[PDB]
Amino acid sequence: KKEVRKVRIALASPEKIRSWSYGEVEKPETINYRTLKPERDGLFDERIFGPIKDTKSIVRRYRMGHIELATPAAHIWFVKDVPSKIGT
Amino acid sequence: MEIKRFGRIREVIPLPPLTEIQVESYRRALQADVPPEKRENVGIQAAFRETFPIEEEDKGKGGLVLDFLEYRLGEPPFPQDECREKDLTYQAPLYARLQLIHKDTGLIKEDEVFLGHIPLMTEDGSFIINGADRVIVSQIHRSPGVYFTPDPARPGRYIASIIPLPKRGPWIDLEVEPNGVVSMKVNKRKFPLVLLLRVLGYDQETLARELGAYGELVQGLMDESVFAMRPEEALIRLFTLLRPGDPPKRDKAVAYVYGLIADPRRYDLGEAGRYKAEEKLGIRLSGRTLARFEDGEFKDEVFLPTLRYLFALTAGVPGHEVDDIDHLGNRRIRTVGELMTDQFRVGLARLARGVRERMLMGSEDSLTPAKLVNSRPLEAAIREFFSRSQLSQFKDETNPLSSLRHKRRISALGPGGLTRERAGFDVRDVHRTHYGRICPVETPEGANIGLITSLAAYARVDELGFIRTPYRRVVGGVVTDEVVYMTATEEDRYTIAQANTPLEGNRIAAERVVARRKGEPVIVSPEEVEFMDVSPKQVFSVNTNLIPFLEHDDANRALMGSNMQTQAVPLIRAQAPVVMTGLEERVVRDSLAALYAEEDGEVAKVDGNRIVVRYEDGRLVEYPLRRFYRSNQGTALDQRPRVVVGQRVRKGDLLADGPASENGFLALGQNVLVAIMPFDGYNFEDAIVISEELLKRDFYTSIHIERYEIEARDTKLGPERITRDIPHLSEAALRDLDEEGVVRIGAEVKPGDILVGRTSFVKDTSLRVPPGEGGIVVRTVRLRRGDPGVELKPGVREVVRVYVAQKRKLQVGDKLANRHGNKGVVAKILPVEDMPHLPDGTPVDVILNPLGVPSRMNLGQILETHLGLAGYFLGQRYISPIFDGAKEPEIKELLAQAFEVYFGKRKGEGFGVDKREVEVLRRAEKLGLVTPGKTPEEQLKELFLQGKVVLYDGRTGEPIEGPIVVGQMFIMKLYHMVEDKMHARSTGPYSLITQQPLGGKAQFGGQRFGEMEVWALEAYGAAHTLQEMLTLKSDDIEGRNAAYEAIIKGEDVPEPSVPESFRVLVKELQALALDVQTLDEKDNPVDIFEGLASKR
Amino acid sequence: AEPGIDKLFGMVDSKYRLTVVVAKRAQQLLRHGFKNTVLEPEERPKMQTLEGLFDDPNAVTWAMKELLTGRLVFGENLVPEDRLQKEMERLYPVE
Amino acid sequence: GLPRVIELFEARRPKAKAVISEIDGVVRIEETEEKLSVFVESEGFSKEYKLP
Amino acid sequence: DFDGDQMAVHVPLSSFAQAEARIQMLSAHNLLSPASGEPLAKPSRDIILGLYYITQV
Amino acid sequence: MILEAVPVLPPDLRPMVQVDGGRFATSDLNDLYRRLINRNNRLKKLLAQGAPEIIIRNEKRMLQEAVDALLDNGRRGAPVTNPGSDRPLRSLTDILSGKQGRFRQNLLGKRVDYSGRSVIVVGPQLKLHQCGLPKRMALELFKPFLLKKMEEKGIAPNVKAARRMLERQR
Amino acid sequence: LHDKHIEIVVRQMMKYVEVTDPGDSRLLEGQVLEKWDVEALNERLIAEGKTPVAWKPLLMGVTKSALSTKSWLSAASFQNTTHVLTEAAIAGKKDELIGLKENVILGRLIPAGT
Ligand SMILES: [Mg+2]
Repeated sequence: KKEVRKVRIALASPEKIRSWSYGEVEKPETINYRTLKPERDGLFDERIFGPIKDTKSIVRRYRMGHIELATPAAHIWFVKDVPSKIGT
Repeated sequence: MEIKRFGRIREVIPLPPLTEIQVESYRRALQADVPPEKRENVGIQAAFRETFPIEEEDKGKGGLVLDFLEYRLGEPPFPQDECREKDLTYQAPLYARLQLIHKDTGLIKEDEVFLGHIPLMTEDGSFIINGADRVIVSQIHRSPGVYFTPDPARPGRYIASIIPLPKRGPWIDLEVEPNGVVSMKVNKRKFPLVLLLRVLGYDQETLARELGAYGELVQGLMDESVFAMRPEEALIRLFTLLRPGDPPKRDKAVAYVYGLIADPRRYDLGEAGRYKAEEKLGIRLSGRTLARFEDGEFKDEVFLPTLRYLFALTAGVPGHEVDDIDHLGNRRIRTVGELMTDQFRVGLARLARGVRERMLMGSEDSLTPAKLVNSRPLEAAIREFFSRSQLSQFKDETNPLSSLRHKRRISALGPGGLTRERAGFDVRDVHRTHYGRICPVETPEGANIGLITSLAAYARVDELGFIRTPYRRVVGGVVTDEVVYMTATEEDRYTIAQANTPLEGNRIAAERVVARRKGEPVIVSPEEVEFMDVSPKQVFSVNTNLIPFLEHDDANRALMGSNMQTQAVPLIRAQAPVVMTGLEERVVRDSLAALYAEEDGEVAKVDGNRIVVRYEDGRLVEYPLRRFYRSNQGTALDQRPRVVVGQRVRKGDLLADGPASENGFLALGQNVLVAIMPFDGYNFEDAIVISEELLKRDFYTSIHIERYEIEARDTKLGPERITRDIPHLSEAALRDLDEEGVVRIGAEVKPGDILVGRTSFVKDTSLRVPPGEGGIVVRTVRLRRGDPGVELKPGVREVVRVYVAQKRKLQVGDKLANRHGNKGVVAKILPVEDMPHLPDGTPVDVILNPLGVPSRMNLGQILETHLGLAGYFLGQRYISPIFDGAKEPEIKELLAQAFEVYFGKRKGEGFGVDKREVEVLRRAEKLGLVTPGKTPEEQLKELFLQGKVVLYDGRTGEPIEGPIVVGQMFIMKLYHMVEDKMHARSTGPYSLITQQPLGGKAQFGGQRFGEMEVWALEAYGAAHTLQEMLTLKSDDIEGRNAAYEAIIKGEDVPEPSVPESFRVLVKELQALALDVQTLDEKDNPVDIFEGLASKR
Repeated sequence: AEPGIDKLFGMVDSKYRLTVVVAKRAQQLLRHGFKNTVLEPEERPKMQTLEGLFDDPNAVTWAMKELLTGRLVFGENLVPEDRLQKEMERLYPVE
Repeated sequence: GLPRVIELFEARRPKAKAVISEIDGVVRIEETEEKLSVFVESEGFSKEYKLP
Repeated sequence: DFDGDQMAVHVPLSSFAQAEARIQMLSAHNLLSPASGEPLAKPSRDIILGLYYITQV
Repeated sequence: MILEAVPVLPPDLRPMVQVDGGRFATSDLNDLYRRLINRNNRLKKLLAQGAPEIIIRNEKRMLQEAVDALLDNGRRGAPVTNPGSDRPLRSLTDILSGKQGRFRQNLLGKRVDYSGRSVIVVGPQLKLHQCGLPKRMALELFKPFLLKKMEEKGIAPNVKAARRMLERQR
Repeated sequence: LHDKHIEIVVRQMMKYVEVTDPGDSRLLEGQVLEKWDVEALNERLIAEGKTPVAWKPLLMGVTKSALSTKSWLSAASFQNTTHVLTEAAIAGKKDELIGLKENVILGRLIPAGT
């Protein structure tokens, strides 16, 4: 019910990644051309995101999962930045 | 209607044909029109010789000598008419004869290959690309030569430069840094020029003898005597100066690159570089550019002159050696044929690449025909230039005059290198050289103002984009009727006398006469002019010269009027101006609207679509007559039948006047009696008030032609059948769709009426009548899978074309303007019952708001008002040269004549003056407008000679205080372009990716809302209205439909949510490493996604 | 343009407050059925083709007129919203 | 004209800049042929201004 | 002017939106220039001329 | 500061729309997500299978490069879709930026439906308090209110019978 | 035109000064003056201990003055949301809902009007 009077930008912890994440996608299976349903828990699994059918798919468009890289990754910006924040 | 021409100037020569520019360019581009042995080699043969000779001499086995002998293309594969009916392109297949030789004995010669199906130029000049024809445009640029400018930073010292084109190729730059530097840059890097001179064959001793003979900086080249003692070694040292990681041992490796073909420009030898060379610096041009490779040594008859030039201009004054950048004389023009030939050469070069690879891959010599030849590359390249090149576009099919003007106008911009959009301020101002060269009033106003203009009407290109203009030779006190088309540069060499000067024949009539010495007014004796202005006409382009009384009008709106002259739509009724310039005959002559009888003869038959003539030669030929032909914009196209059967017509006799010709005369728009007076509010600023009669009479109307089209496809979901079926509800509207899929012809159409039936996946998916207006069905085309010569695109199961016609009468919102510049839009047509009427029942057609003229600077319009008013009673026309034409003395003469006519017949009616006339005349005396004591007859006559007279109201019938000038004004209806039509959509479609409403073919479409509009809303406290706009009327499908339903039941609309694009951007932020938290009044997260984000 | 706009201006501290008040009153007339009026019976907005303007051709005129009357009292924060709406809904079957 | 206000809003260096009095004193110019040397001279010191 | 240029139009929908539009966006309500205090409804040339002519002596 | 648990866009956000006949138009994010998944998958496999250190560092480079490309295409080479077009897939940076990007798109919202435009004519009779309106535009505009009223009257049986009644000029 | 407008224009263009005496933060920092006298009150009025934030008012190009801005929303507007948000994230950024632009992208009512 509160009206937004401020916005706040902050970094995210992978733990925080999970803090919202609705599971993880692990094999990139959009859909079979026969079966046009989200094939697996893949990049569009209904459960990870939400019911495709009417709460309708809005929750899908809002609920988000994560993907865990075995090898950690680096935010390209923080180095590619003209001042490479990490390198500085 | 006798023609009273007032201007008395002996035009020694007539106007030349207009559009040859586009013909010859193409015509001269293709010498194939004559025997390939004909000397014309520009275009085709030049590209052959440049790129045909593909040699692999020593690479494995070489000796590949594929030599061109003879080319030709002489067939349009299908007729232009068919090339429209089917969207086929009018072309000719060009065969290039070629013979292959090798180091081995044996000469395989594959003669003919249809390499190039090059579109053939239409008689007009346009080319049929796909069903329709386009037109190419020419441009301006820097003439390729040698030019000189003081050093931008170093003002004391200047610099010289040589400009070879194409761009790829070194740009010669020469400057002297007296500290010991002789700086020449080819592309980027400086190089001491003297080393190159020695490379060329020049010794320091002679270089100084004949160079330092007069100048001082010659010692700046003797200094490098270290490289001055090794001439040919100097070349290897040159390539050492090159640092490409390459071995300096190359006798002329890069020297050829700096020779004649590739980097040095191939500009015509003699003027293209020589004239710049012969004239400015240097004498002879042995080879267009600097080239010598026959003996390993080099010859360059330019760089020695260039350096002699630098010496001269730096030290002495052997001439006036300073080249102007913006002077037209050194600024050249480009033709279409050049583009044909350069894309042609690009295609040949690419083909040389492939044939080169294939010959070496080609094991045996039995490879000339196919293994060496494949037309795919250059053929597609020509297609790309004539279709994928932006230069050529739609042709101006507004009126024949519009077309001719468009076809004889040149711009500055083009590929961009010549000149791009952001720098024209200096170019936009009319150079002095434009005199007799460029009409500075024809340029398109706007961003591209000073960018485009029609050349001087009488001025023409002599050889190479260089305008020469007629000028009356004037010898001493004797002028010569001989006219010399002078070069702009040559123009400065003399004193050009004006044409307005009176003469007694070949001898002037004034000792003190102005002349154009070098673009200045020089008031000198008659003996000081070498040439005198042939005519004011030569001063302007064609479109300039068609407004009679230019002598009393401002250029600001003179350009406006000349431009609006192009947008005239040919009318149902074609009228010629009451006062003309004199070219309408020549206009309809050069502009092929009307038909003209070749020679003397008689009419065999004149049918509504044909005319068989029988000439005095004993022959007879028939010519089909264009009844109704659509334009680029959907207008009528007819040659008005002007000759009866068995009618003796002479040579060049107009046969059927074009769509906008009265009697072999320019006739568009109409002449209407008009009175200028500030009426209530319907002549507000430039609003025009019209009486009803011009609608009662068939006096302003045209047919507009609409060309719809649809197709059936074979969707993988199921081919989209073009059918009559609307599955769900109603068959009643299907009666109109008479045949299955296709509709019946010759019917009116209402908005939303089915046009082409069809169903997708079955799901009903068919064509309908577009919203707005449709007229009557006229034609259809049905190219199903049965493609006779058509290639329906993939997926396209079939195609269909539909033609409707709507006889558009002039209506309330229409817009009109006069030749003299003043424009406006019809404000209201008033019932002629009460509208003001003359003492004679005859009332005027249009009443204007006078306040317009004073701000405007245009008196020629009122002068024409008087002239047309006179011609009214005189029932006769006039010819007024722009400045030499009528004079106000003759104006008052005709005024007295016409008033005498009118009121002598008034008297014969048994009626002189009315009490209203007497009172108004008394009041004019009160204002002094009429001399007190003069007869009401005589003072009314003077008022008439004033061009003003009395008027009666009609509603209150009262006479009008203050006499008013009126006349028969030749007013035109401008292009009532599509912006006129309502673009008013409430509900309908939306975008795919976004939910912003977008209709179009189905529904009108949502209007652009812009940003500064929201800024204005911001200025007001428009909070929830703006919220509604951006949410209920901008993006929110759910909210917009919710408001839809609220309105449907008529209740209070719902509450818009948080901007969902906003939430989407929030989710985007969260998607990346960024985390976004909304904050409370105190620092606390506040949730936008109420329960749609928290897990569980 | 609008009657007694000067008078209402005087009774209204801020132009935007007058705007908000008028709009709130109009939407009141709308939501609870148009019977949310106080000066309707004797003098009233009236149409031209008929007396249809007695009902609600344009509510905003109704709000303006009632404001010209001292019948309505607009408080920027005058009553707790929950109870105000609750009593409106009990006491207006005009819906 | 317009570029005047343009740079008037963007803090910049005007091309035709006029030397302002660095000090609050009196003025004493040396009229040297090449360039004047105008000093804001006051009871402590004079500020050089080399006027072209 | 009347040289051909065509204008657009939209509408406020919500009762409050319409109220706000009519209130502070009415031209009959928007008289003086707020940019500077000049009135932006300056009488035009035709009416000005008519009154000058009528009131002249 | 670095990335190890990359959240995966909600499904419709990178929509896959069926164009027709079986072809699929997919927002390029998935085109990259798939590759990322493959990257990580083979990495897991080889870490289970064997340690070819040169090889392992190879898959590490491909993994990190895929991560960066997903964050941004073009910063290091120009990754694009399969053969057919050398057009780098719009990355997160591309979606959020550009002359027509997420910031450009979101802030403006250039399209209003109940809008129109056409030529004007003076209203000398008109008072400024009013406006000169040709009916035939207000017709389409107020179709909603028009149906509302003409159902408020007996003009059509229902709102939709009204739609049919008013869909024709005749 | 009444001079009110230019008054606002300049008062807004030159609303930043650069510290010369560090207080809590470094002297070499040029930003909102009003922020600066508020800080001075804090450090010496609200805070005991006269840690002076000495500054010189900043004559700043109006283009720069806009570019020299607080909210990351508008800052991320034109040049590069990448780098802008780089700073916006490196430090916990708390952008107050002030200024019409960012208020608008959020779609929240501008404070003006109603
Ligand atoms: Mg205009």
